Amino acid sequence: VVMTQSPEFLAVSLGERATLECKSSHSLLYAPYDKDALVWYQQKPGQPPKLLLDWASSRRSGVSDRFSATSASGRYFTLTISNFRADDVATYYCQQTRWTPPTFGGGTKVDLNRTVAAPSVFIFPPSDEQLKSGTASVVCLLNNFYPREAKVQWKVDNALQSGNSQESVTEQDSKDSTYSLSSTLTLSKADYEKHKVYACEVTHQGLSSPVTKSFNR
Amino acid sequence: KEATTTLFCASDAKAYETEVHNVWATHACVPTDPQEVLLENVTENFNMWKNNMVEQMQEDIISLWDQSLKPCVKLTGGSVITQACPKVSFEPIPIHYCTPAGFAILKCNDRNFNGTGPCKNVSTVQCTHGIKPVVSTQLLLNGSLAEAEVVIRSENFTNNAKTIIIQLNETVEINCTRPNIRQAHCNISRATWNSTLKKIVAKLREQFGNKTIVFQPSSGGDPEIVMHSFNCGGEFFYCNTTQLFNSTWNSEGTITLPCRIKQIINMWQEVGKAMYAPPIEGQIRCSSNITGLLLTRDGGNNNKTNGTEIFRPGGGDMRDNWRSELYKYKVVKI
Amino acid sequence: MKLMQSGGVMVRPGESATLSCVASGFDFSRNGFEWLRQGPGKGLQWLATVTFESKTHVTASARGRFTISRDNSRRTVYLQMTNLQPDDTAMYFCVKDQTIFHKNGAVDFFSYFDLWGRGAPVIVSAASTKGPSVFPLAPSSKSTSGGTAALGCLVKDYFPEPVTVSWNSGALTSGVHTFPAVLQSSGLYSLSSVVTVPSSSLGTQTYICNVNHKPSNTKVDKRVEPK
Ligand SMILES: *[C@@H]1O[C@H](CO)[C@@H](O)[C@H](O)[C@H]1NC(C)=O
Ligand SMILES: *[C@@H]1O[C@H](CO)[C@@H](O)[C@H](O)[C@H]1NC(C)=O
Ligand SMILES: *[C@@H]1O[C@H](CO)[C@@H](O)[C@H](O)[C@H]1NC(C)=O
Ligand SMILES: *[C@@H]1O[C@H](CO)[C@@H](O)[C@H](O)[C@H]1NC(C)=O
Ligand SMILES: *[C@@H]1O[C@H](CO)[C@@H](O)[C@H](O)[C@H]1NC(C)=O
Ligand SMILES: *[C@@H]1O[C@H](CO)[C@@H](O)[C@H](O)[C@H]1NC(C)=O
Ligand SMILES: *[C@@H]1O[C@H](CO)[C@@H](O)[C@H](O)[C@H]1NC(C)=O
Ligand SMILES: *[C@@H]1O[C@H](CO)[C@@H](O)[C@H](O)[C@H]1NC(C)=O
Repeated sequence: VVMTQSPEFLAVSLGERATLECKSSHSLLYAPYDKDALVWYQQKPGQPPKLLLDWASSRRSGVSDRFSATSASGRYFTLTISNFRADDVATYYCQQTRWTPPTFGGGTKVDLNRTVAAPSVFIFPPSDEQLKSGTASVVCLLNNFYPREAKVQWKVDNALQSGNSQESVTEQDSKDSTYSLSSTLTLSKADYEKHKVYACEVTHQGLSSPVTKSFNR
Repeated sequence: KEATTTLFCASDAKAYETEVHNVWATHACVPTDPQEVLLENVTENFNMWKNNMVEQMQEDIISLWDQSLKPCVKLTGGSVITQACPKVSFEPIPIHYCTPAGFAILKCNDRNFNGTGPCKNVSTVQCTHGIKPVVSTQLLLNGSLAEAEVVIRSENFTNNAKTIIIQLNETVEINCTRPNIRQAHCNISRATWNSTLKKIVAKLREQFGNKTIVFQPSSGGDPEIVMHSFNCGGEFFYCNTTQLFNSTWNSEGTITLPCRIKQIINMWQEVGKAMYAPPIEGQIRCSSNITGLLLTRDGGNNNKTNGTEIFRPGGGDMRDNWRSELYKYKVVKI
Repeated sequence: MKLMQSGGVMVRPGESATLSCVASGFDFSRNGFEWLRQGPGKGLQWLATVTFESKTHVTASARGRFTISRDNSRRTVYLQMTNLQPDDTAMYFCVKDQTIFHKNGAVDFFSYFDLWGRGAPVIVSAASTKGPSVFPLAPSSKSTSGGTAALGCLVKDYFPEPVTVSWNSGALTSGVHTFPAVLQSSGLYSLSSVVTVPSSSLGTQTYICNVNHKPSNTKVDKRVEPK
């Protein structure tokens, strides 16, 4: 039994309404209760998920009335968050519990909409002490941008690199609602020494065209 | 026309017989007779689940018990009563239900008729067959066998909350004895029981899909529905039926069931609890025909592709006991 | 109503581990419990159920490798994992499902979870416990934009998680972002912590990163200066 959610990421403004979609491959109608056996969870980072609603449309006790949900045909489900606020930023999972095994929606990440913000971009050469170690890490920082879609491309002596990079992303900042991102290119000293120009090229909807920070060494 | 009226009962009660069904029937019931008329080319819809005859029998047996089996103490709706609670002679007798002037009982003679929907082989009768008002859970005792094939009946099979009433077509004898104190036991054929289960599994597969069928014991409620409970000689027997209902169906010897005679019981007549006196002394024994069963089916999440149905002994509402005998009849106004 | 979990666990590939969960504040006798698995950058997956009758189901991808069980006298639920593999590295949740009892004796079962344990990390790896190496991310011309400078620490090659990073012994928090760790090709973890500061403060403010890796009982202080 396949559960599909959409979208994967959802930005909502500070008083508006979130509309999350969940699609079941099969009917989750449980005939004897005349209820759809579908459930909605909230999960914040670091916490176990919290059960918001059961049998598709029924709030759990304690759950804010700003939360509600909908079912059609026993297959299509909508979760709604009115008056979206800071403490609603989370991953929401739907779960079918009509058939065995129970299966999970895959999640929708809801964050706060906000004016677009271009990243500040910074590049850091490997430290020499690290080079003593035989390894070189070059770090690219995209500091405080919005939304959380950006592309980092590493280029060395302008030849595009692949597979020699890793990245990570902060959660949305609780005060100004931006993100930060770090991309790291890691090489053997041999490999570092084979090349001259190291450049990090960044694409983001806040920039008019890609921005390049680079160094020679 | 379909109709609700006040049916009266008929029986072979004896005025010089102190047994409590006899005494009760002597005042409540006319002496038993029989006339049966076949109604040609008539087809009539039945619904055993909405049959006021069941409610009437219920009222009568409640009254019979209330006069006959006095608990020493009764607690209902938070109110307590205490009273004399003498031992009695107790052996159910057949009771017939009959229509007064202006009304007729229609009877469905279709083979393996499930109790609802259209019947094409219909007769009228003055009275029902003789029904022993046996009070029990899980197992139906001393009833009538189906003539042709094993039958299962439910008000709605898709609703697992509705009890499934099984009518066997060959009886299974169960012998229950408390020897020469609250401990007793029942014996039954391992092989006979397995054959019976096999025929039930077949009829259930016809109903739900040849899904794997499993039997498991009662689990969760009152001792009355967790155990097989019944009355023998005035004593309330509670028999552990785990061995009967532990089975998986995919592709020899005696069974001995441990029982306890209980003094403190949950009542079937009404919500409350009742205490009767301790067992009489001496051997207490009943040999009964299991002629039917009451089952419930587990529900909730199951595999879509290969569903397996889990069944447990059920019962509790004695109305289902009466319908298990009353399913072929309805009352109509002429 | 509480489920108190027991973990977490660290373990070499192929070894076995056990997780427990202890229930209080309701009736253990009449409830079933289950174990759920969450992958890093994941992702929720059901693993095993034990019903109130001690009937057990396990997912087929883990059948004959994981085992669920139950001790009613101590109100405890268990997950035995066998032949653990680096894939199996995740957060494990104890959860209470739904068991519905009817008047006539029928029982409905529903596998959704009003009650969650705290979660217990199980990490499977051939890496030995190792404290991090700390390298400076020095600022420069190409690390400063206008009035803001960026500096940091690269915390590389440690195992297992977690590391804690502070700045100036905790005195500096504004503008620090310590990024989530990434699992490296080595089976070791790596992350960076950066902070933006006024560019004018570079010569005149001391900036020191404090790294604590409790699993190796390791503390490191790395002072970051331009160059
Ligand atoms: C049988 O039960 C199902 C489940 O409650 C219900 O949806 C259906 O309407 C019922 N059928 C009839 C004829 O009442
Ligand atoms: C009960 O079984 C006996 C044989 O042991 C039989 O004579 C009697 O007719 C049966 N009663 C029923 C099936 O109601
Ligand atoms: C009883 O019914 C079963 C079908 O459920 C059938 O196979 C069997 O022959 C019947 N036995 C008698 C004695 O009627
Ligand atoms: C009994 O059988 C008839 C024959 O088709 C069917 O229409 C009816 O639904 C059945 N009764 C029940 C309660 O399922
Ligand atoms: C049951 O009782 C009858 C006599 O009433 C006896 O012939 C039979 O062997 C008994 N069977 C068992 C299993 O006790
Ligand atoms: C019935 O007997 C079985 C087997 O010993 C046992 O597991 C069960 O607890 C018994 N039932 C009750 C209600 O004690
Ligand atoms: C359930 O049945 C199996 C075999 O059918 C048996 O080994 C087990 O003891 C039974 N459980 C009981 C009698 O409680
Ligand atoms: C069933 O009938 C037999 C004989 O007809 C009787 O001895 C036995 O006590 C009856 N069982 C019940 C529970 O009334």
